[PDB]
Amino acid sequence: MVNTVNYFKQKLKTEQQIGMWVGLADGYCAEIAANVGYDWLLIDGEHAPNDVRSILAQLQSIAAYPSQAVVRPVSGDVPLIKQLLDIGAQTLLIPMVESAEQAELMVKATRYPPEGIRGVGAALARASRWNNISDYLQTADEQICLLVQVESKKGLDNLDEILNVDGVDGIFIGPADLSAALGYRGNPGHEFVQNIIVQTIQKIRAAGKAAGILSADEKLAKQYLELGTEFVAVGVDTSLLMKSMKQLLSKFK
Amino acid sequence: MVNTVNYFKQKLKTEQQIGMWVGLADGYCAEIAANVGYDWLLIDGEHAPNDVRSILAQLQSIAAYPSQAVVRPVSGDVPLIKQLLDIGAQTLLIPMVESAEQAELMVKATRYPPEGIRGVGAALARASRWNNISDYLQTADEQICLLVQVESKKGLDNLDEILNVDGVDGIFIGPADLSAALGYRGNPGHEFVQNIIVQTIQKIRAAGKAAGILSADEKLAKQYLELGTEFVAVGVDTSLLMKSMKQLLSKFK
Amino acid sequence: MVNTVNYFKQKLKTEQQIGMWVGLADGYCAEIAANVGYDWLLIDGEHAPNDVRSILAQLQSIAAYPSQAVVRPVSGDVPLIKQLLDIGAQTLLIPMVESAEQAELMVKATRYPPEGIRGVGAALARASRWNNISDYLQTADEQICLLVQVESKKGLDNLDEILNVDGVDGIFIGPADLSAALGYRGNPGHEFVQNIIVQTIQKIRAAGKAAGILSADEKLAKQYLELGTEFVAVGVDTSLLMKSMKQLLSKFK
Amino acid sequence: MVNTVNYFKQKLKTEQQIGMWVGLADGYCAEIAANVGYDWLLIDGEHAPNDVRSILAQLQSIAAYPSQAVVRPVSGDVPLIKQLLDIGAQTLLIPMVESAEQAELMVKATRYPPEGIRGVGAALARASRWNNISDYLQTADEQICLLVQVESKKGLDNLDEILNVDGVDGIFIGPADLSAALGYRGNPGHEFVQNIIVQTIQKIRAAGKAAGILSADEKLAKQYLELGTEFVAVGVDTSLLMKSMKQLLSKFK
Amino acid sequence: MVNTVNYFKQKLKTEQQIGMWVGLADGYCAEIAANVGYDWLLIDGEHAPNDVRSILAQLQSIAAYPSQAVVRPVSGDVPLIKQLLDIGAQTLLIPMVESAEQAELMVKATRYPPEGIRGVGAALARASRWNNISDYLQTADEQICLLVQVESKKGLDNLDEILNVDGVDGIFIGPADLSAALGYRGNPGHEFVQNIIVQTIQKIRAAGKAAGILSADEKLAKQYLELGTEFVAVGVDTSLLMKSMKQLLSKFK
Amino acid sequence: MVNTVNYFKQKLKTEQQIGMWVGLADGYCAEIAANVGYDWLLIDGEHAPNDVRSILAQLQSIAAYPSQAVVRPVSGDVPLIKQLLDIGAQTLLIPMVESAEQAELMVKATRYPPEGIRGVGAALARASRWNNISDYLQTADEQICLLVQVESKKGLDNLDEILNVDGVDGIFIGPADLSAALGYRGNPGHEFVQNIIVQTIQKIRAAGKAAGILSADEKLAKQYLELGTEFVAVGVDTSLLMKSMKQLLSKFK
Ligand SMILES: [Ca+2]
Ligand SMILES: [Ca+2]
Ligand SMILES: [Co+2]
Ligand SMILES: [Co+2]
Ligand SMILES: [Co+2]
Ligand SMILES: [Co+2]
Ligand SMILES: [Co+2]
Ligand SMILES: [Co+2]
Repeated sequence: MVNTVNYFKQKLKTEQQIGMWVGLADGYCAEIAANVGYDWLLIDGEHAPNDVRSILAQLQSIAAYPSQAVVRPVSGDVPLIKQLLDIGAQTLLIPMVESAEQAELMVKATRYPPEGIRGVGAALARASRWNNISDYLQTADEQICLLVQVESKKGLDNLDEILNVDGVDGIFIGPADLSAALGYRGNPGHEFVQNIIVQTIQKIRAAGKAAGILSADEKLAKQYLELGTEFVAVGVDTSLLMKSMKQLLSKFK
Repeated sequence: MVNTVNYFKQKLKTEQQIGMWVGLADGYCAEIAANVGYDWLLIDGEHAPNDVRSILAQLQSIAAYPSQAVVRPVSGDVPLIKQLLDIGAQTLLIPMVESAEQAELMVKATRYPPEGIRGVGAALARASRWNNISDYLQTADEQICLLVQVESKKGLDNLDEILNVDGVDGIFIGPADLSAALGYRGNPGHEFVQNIIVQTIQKIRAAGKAAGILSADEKLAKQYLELGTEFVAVGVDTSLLMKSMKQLLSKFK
Repeated sequence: MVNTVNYFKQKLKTEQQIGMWVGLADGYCAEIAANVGYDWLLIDGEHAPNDVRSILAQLQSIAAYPSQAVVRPVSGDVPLIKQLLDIGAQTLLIPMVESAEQAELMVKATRYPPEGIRGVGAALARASRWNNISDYLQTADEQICLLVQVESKKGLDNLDEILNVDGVDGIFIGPADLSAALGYRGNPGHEFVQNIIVQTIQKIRAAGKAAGILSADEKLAKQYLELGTEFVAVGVDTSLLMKSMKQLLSKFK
Repeated sequence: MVNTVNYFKQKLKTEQQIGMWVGLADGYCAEIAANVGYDWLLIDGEHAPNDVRSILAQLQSIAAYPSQAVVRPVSGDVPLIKQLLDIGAQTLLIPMVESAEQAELMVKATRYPPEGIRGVGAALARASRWNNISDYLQTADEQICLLVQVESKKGLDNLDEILNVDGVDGIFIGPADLSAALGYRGNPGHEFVQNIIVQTIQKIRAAGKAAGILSADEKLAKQYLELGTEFVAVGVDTSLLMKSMKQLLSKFK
Repeated sequence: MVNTVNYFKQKLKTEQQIGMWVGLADGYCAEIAANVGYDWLLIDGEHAPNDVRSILAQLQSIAAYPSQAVVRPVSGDVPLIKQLLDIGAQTLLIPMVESAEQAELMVKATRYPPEGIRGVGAALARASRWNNISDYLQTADEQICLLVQVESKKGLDNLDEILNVDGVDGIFIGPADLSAALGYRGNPGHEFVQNIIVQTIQKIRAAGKAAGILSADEKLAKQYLELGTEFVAVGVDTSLLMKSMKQLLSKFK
Repeated sequence: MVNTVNYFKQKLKTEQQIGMWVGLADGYCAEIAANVGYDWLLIDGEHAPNDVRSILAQLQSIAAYPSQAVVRPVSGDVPLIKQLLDIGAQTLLIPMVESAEQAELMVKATRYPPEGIRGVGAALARASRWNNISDYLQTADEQICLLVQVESKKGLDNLDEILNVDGVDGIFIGPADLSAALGYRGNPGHEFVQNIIVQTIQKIRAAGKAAGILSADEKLAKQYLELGTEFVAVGVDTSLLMKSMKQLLSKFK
């Protein structure tokens, strides 16, 4: 076998990718999302009740479909990153990155020694298909994509430094965490927040990195797409399930 | 503790109850559905990948919420009915009931001896709260509700006989199974099928039993409500998840 | 490896075995029970939320301990009996056996062809340890023990006939199901029920079969032991958990 | 989406398909098997500790790979067949089929009314991808493959009648169950058994049906392939795991 | 919906709350405990085999009952605290807190920015009921209760400083960990240990914080209640299961 | 009950122990491995998709068999070590140990206060059998075995210092991680790497500690055994499953 191509990583330089947040934490729910035709599915290890085993189940579900899997771990924990890479997550979104030093550690966490600190266990990994991908240890990093979240004042305070870290492919803006950090908790739509978000996207693209964001607001998501944002998540499965069931009940109260 | 009141059973004679089909087969997904405010939630053991243990998890999720749980077993299997009653399902929807003889057996499957054939195991059952409901064996049947599905030609051929079975509280019409049985598979909206459905509802109500149905077609569900149908399911969680995710993506293709 | 010796089966002719009912339906809870030192543990597939996979987990937990496992399936279903024997259950307790014909079918369900109708799949079975027990197909029935429950009027009406079925090792009396069948539901302690139970135990032992019963009443269990009853369960894990927690709270209300 | 093509069904008339038995009962173990390149993988619901939910997990694992999934239910149970078809199993292997009457019932169990008795629940089914395959109810049977097992004397006594049932695509010979049925339990390699197996394969192919078999004996599997047998399973995952680990330990004792 | 009121938090100033330790690590076992009527149930993530997903199941089980859930994470890990708050745990018990600096970090871990460092993900959280609690981000901290454990010499060495940390609602004394720290491992009943425990309880209450403790010794628990200790756990589900089963067997040996 | 004897620990000074790596992450797969007769089974928490609960299931499976269980956590995390010891893992293999300071912390993580920092929770632990091992808190450390991995340049740079840490029973060499650290990633068989491995084994044994290693290369494993290496793992379950299934298919292509 040849390594699974990371089409998400390739498309960061070629097109705008439309994303769905997957927080239903379940292989069956992930499969339903995988049938829709999103460019990418974010399997949320930070804000949905997921662990390594439930994330594997959702990777296996999604693998039969063209949608690309991106995994968010609960934090930039180097041993957890090792685990998520070995179950075969090729794209990682690290929350709350706040310095070039932390971003560089996340780069190393995704690369084998001697260049990085990724633990070597290819015989056991779905990532190498249990060594059925015969050159995995030589080729693996070619198909690994590292994304970091800037979603705090310290992140924005270190934005230019993070954007100069080789091996950070993309910076993703978290409007919920960022708006809270700016004293506008629950109000990311405020002009003060939006102006910082737009300027941040412009600086990310000016440094030649992919910019990303999540907004369930269609008008905001379209504006971010108009600015050239490379990876835009446009909704959340738990939110769409709850809203569609409420909207239906309201037709009958 | 006193037995859990079956408000679904009580409301069959007092109001029209709006239902959501739950086929996401998961305690977390059942909890999301429970937050919406449907009168009843159908935990589908027939057409979703559920077993006794997954149905228990969804009963436990839903129990904290006013929505009433109704469980559909895969078939009118007497030992499976015993299991679903012991985990505390108070309302059952039996598929593909086709004779008064079978409807009578389903009544007995829901009642303790000497009147019925429900197996006795109160010490172990969530239904008795492990005997914390101290008079459970004397009071249990008062809060059990039996619904049967008429959804085949043989069902319709035995409708008057099923409607004279004491202890059948409601007859639910299955438009997918019935339209297929009538040679209109995938086309329940056909006049031939709808005239049979309307007449069946009228006959159910004329015999003093509750009529029920599922339609994801808003206009059909409203017409069934105008005919006085007591329990109408208006949607399915898997369908609402898939449709809402497709509708969202099409705003961005 | 040699087949696991069924010490429960051997002890039916040599001693009185003290049993605990296991309905907490979980490998961790079965392990706690296994540490106590009961002669036997009944893994309840009829009245606890168990399936083949949860029964297997509890067999694996209990296997490290001297307590012998007995499995009760939800009904005398021949394919389920096949499944439970292949995961390695050596003793089965069949509920609600009501004729010699049914008891004979249960004997056959436990024996390989050409004598029986047990399906042959030793390569896949924990029962053969995946053929690591090299003569399993020749020796298996030697360590299989069949118990049937008499717990209905039809059972008592067929008692002498069931007691003449070769390969039924034991008849277990179900006081909850039997007292209900006799119109004394929730009142097995009634003299009318107890006289029938005592005569039934005497008839079982006079036919040279093992007699069994469950009573959480200490005085009743001791009387059954004084009558020579070979296998007596004296309590239920759910009941002991709930009672011990209620008794503790009442010291502080 | 268009229905998933059943390449196993198509290849019954075009090539000889090499099969692996999957009894490790686990989505992760199924995925390892799926990477090898077998024509087909038999997910064993009869002799491995599987239920509908574990079979779904293994279908989802295997779906990303060219290996075709075949599911064996525990018995020819019509409601269980309904469940396995709805989770999207396109090929079923029914154990212990013994008459044309039972084989015809298995055909109907796989077809929608009005021709068959398959329960209609497409909105909820992975089989229709939750109605994302828009014509599923019209096209489904085109990609459904029914295989039946002849593995008893009554089966052989009804072989010519089973082979005249339209909609039986293949007859699979079970050498373990059949050798036991013939009084050669654990000795399928005996000439008396092999001569019956060869004659049975010849009669299956002469009636224009696909013949199938499992043998972990390489010489027997090659002989069956030389006779023109269309689907040959050549090993079992539990057996290969145990034997490879024993063979390795013996190099070091 | 309005936020779930934290009655445990309210009752810290109004009454003495009787608690049960829940380490059976299972939704079914947590439900049995919830039926007893304890003021609070401690879901033990530190010393029972629990993870985020098993804690969620137990929160769902307990939610239908008046008993208030308190969750103990394995350590004061800020990302894990984030996960446990998002699945809807409103009261946390942090083990082995040893400084005001650590206690202050635990306060921040429980509060949204800009005041705290709790990660913002309300759309995905059971805590907000997937935003069905419409003002969750504004009101959440009102119903969050932080308890810290003092159970080491360094803890006692920093007791006055921890007791001056605003947002620590309660200090829980761990007699097993503390007695071990004092060189009296397995001997918390020693006078040297008890005098330190009594003085610690008096100092906690003098600083206007709630004092808590666990003792399975009835005499010790009653003395702690007489001292005015606000939250006293009086037993452990694993201990009561094992003891009740041992005590029963000993009546029959 | 007396504490479970750690025969692995005892045999470090009396014989050479042959090991199998268990990364199939499942109680059923661990049981198959346990039937083979390996001296020890490595339950891999670092490079297989295991968590505390899956590791418990595999401990419970293996417990009925003479094979000794050794657990590798994902990292030298003190709270995770506490969890794995409480579920009853008596031998731990800590990855990527790089200093005497870290090795000393791992020793303390395995010992109760006042000597160590292992959290005290015997009532809840399978390790004490829920206090059914009555003197557990006094005797536990006698049967705990700590192994550390040297598999980086910093490890080798601190080898003499790690080898002088009392309570480190064994140093295990990780050829995959070490060969990558040395710039020979995927090529541990290189002379440069092997000369370092041989010298490291000699130094470990000269300091009176047990040396260990994994090699799936039979000739390398036999050479390590000839050098006197005390604990040698000779294969991996995922690798043996994949290779045996590939080797079988290639006989038929
Ligand atoms: Ca299951
Ligand atoms: Ca888990
Ligand atoms: Co964020
Ligand atoms: Co229907
Ligand atoms: Co009974
Ligand atoms: Co067979
Ligand atoms: Co403590
Ligand atoms: Co390593």
